[PDB]
Amino acid sequence: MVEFPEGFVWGAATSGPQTEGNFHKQHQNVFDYWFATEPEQFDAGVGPDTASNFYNDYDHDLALMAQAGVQGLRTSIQWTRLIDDFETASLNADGVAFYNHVIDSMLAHHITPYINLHHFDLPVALYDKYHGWESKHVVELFVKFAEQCFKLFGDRVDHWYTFNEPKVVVDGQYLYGWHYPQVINGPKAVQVAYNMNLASAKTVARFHELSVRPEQQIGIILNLTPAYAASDDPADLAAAEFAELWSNNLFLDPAVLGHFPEKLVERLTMDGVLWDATPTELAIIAANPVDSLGVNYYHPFRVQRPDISPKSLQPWMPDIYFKEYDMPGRMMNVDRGWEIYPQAMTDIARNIQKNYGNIPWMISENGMGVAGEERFLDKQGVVQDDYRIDFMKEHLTALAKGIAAGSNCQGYFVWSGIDCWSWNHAYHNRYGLIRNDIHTQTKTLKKSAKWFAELGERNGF
Amino acid sequence: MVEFPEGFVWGAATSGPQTEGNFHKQHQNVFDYWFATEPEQFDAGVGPDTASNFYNDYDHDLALMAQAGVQGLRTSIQWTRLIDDFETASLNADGVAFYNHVIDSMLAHHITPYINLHHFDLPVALYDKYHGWESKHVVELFVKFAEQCFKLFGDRVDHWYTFNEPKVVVDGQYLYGWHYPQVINGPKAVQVAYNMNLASAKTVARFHELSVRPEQQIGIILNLTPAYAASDDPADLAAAEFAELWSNNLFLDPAVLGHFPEKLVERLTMDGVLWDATPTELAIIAANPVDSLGVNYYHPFRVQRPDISPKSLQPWMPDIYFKEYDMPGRMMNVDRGWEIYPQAMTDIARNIQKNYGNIPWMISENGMGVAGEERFLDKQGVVQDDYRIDFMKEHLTALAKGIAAGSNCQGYFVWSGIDCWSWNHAYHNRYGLIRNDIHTQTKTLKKSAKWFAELGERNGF
Repeated sequence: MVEFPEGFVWGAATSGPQTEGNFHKQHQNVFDYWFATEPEQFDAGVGPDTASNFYNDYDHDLALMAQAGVQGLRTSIQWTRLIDDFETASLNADGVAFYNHVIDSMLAHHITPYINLHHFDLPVALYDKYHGWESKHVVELFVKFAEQCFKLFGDRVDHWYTFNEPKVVVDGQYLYGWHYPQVINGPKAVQVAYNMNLASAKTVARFHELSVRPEQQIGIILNLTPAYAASDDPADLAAAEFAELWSNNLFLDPAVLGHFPEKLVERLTMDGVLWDATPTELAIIAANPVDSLGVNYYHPFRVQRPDISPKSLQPWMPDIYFKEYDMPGRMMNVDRGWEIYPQAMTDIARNIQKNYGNIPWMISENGMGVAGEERFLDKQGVVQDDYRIDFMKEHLTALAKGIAAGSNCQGYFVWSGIDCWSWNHAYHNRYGLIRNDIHTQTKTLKKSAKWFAELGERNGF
Repeated sequence: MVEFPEGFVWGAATSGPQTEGNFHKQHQNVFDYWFATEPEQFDAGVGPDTASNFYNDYDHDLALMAQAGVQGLRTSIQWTRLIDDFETASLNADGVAFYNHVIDSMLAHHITPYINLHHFDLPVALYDKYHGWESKHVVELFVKFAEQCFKLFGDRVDHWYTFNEPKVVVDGQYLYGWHYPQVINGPKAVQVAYNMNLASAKTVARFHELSVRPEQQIGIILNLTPAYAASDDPADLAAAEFAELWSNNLFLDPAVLGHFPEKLVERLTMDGVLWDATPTELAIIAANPVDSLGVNYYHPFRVQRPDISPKSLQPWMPDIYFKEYDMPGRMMNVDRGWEIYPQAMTDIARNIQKNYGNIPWMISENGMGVAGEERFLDKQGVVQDDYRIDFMKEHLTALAKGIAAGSNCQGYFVWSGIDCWSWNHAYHNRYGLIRNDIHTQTKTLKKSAKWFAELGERNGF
């Protein structure tokens, strides 16, 4: 009734920081330090020190994911676990040993590894010493960490990603207080977006200098969620224009086309907040676009005119040009606060096909987070998460229309395999096909896990 | 006709425990204790307590080696003489002063020092308290002893070695009963081989943190004799394959390549006898390969299939996979019971050249032992050891072929300079260019010693 291309990958996505726990980890990332000093900023004071116990229980957790139909698992390597000295990227022997264990264990459970290098987990010491992603020297230290990952694990990992959602690092660390250091500074944010695009292009370049087999490829993972104008009012259309350039093109265009979006550069310049770039850096970005795209999609983005004129006396923010809009009658993931709009999948697919060379891409994250899932347990402690199955069906239906129209989508990864630690929200909302009882770290397939395994067997539903 | 590279080093090899005697030595090594409790185990009841009287007669002993053409002398410092308290590697002042005397007397006689740190002489107290090389705390105590050597003597010693043939310690102490404590335990032997490799890597690390001169270099002395298959039968080829990994790669690969041979560790793992290692220790081994290689070689090594299945019910030993083979037609040194086959030196030279990066190396032991050399005294009182001269001609001819094909061999060290004490064989077989009458400690050049002096003036023959 709804079928998918031959070879389509059915996978799951997590990250190191949200699964491993902090057991024996050498360095604190910014979230580790945030929790150590202000535990009250986290749901129930549950931080990342244990998370979903993946450091200790990886082998059996991978077996459960394989049970759940996870043919590919995408997670991340922590800079703060792998590296001893950041300046030279010397190696923490115990951390290298741990990532070889989980990659080997993925293979033994017949899971294809997809390895992302960075997922919101900047080392706090590099923020204290250089201001983190503001520093083009920190950019270089990142590339040297990437180089080690490629040399250590490239022999049995084909599929890599530089970053998960750099835009969330920019927004979170420098615009809205979501991430420690909670800086609130538009111009810095512009430089950080620049610096992270540059780090990604420099990592792509080093990846291909070091690759040995043709099937090795490196990509990036972004939100491509479209900006719908609230109305056809010119002021709402103009707000949606800028929201689109700034939330999507800022990263999509340099990663895939090789250059920054022309209209955005012009607006940033006119406002006096343009990044500092050099011709040599821009040439690196132009010469090393990603091999593939990971699309994270959860909810649409709707936007109307700003309440006050953008020429008002205020600190510069991208938000001076647009304000978020609530559509009456929207479908809502309420205990979460997000709109549910599957059709955006189709728009994204068409946009990639028409405007971005129909580059090979995957849905790298799609999922629904729900609170208090103990209420939906049945007589055997199996969460009856039909809502999650229906949510997956609605978005997969939309995806398949994009594919039949000709968009080069090659896989679908659910967020997430096993309930994992959702930053300051901790375990308030669950996303997994597999429930984790975090008091005992005992995990059990949900109803959606068996549906997912069957979806992969029939390559459809 | 047979010539050698410019700057080739013609030297002699010995050790401290076989030359010094035990004169005023603070501690017993395992051979001292063994002789003191079981003198019946030593040929003619002769033990290490006087040996070749080097403690008392070092100055004129060195003058004789100088006469005999020894351009560089390799010997060893005894842990049991240099160290007072083993736990802190505190210094015994008379022992420190003794080795300062011999080193300065070497330089005064224009003999270049080659100092080895360990030659079968573990302190017996460390076996009693910790079971010796079974203990990674003993491994740390060895590095403190070595640290003291580099700081005490590194101002006028460029050339160092960590161990003379750890395999002989493993075989002797833990497999075949050649060395006190005479333990017969395969699994323990495997741990000991691991620990000593680890000890050597840590000593290389400490050495280069304390080096000041670029000429300073440290290596290890190994027996690299190939394991020749008895025939082309698969079972004999398989036996030789294990024999080679076990007898050579076990040490050659960590020392030079920075890692253990994967086929060996696979086999030890299936057999349930793999050593206990940590990721941090393995990183030290990988980070600190030796600077050069000392190759000892005396006679070939031939191997056939085991008599019974290695699946038989029997304690684990390396030998369940191979058995020694006697080849019909072999060329024999009949009295000693050793086959003569100088082409092995060419096989070693090529293997170093093609598989180990043509690392700088020397032949650190080659020599011929013969009993009852009184039989060849002439009226001037000099041993006419023409057999010893031909043997060197034969093996140097083979070595030159290896050098001509491109192997980076840089020296040739005769075992030995002066007749010395050969463990339980004591003075039964004589190996030196210089005879010692051990009743009077009177030493006399043999015929081979003028020939060796002539050889180095003429860097050929």
